[PDB]
Amino acid sequence: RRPWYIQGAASPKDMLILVDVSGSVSGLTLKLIRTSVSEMLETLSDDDFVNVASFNSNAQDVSCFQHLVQANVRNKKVLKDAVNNITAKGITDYKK
Amino acid sequence: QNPLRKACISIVEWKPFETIILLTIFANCVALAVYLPMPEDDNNSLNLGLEKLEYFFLTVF
Repeated sequence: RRPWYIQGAASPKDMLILVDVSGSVSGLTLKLIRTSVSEMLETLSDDDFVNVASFNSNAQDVSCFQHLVQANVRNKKVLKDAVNNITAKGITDYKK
Repeated sequence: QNPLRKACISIVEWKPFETIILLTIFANCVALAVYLPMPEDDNNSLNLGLEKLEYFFLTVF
């Protein structure tokens, strides 16, 4: 997980974490999804770009960004603080 | 009280009808055993295919 390893082990990325906030993920699945998205963001460096969508019968962004941002310490902090507020309710629609 | 102008159906009630109803109430009980309840208003395909098929059971009874 170290910066030097994750740097020398691949090329810069354009990640788009697509959380599922349907009703069925409510309970323990939602908690594990929050912790997982955070621990996944912690594997991004400053050359990689990231954004966290979220879909439940409607696909919306999870934060104030609406496009791929640079994944530095401040942007990752924004994304984590916005993911920790996710709630689960609705139907699922993978096409949206 | 009422005369025999309404009884267009009294003849059919004494047919082997209770079998058609005892095997219609069984499919309606099985259509409640396969219903899978999901948390917080979620739903899947089959649960939507059983809410329509409930009008077919609400009309026979």
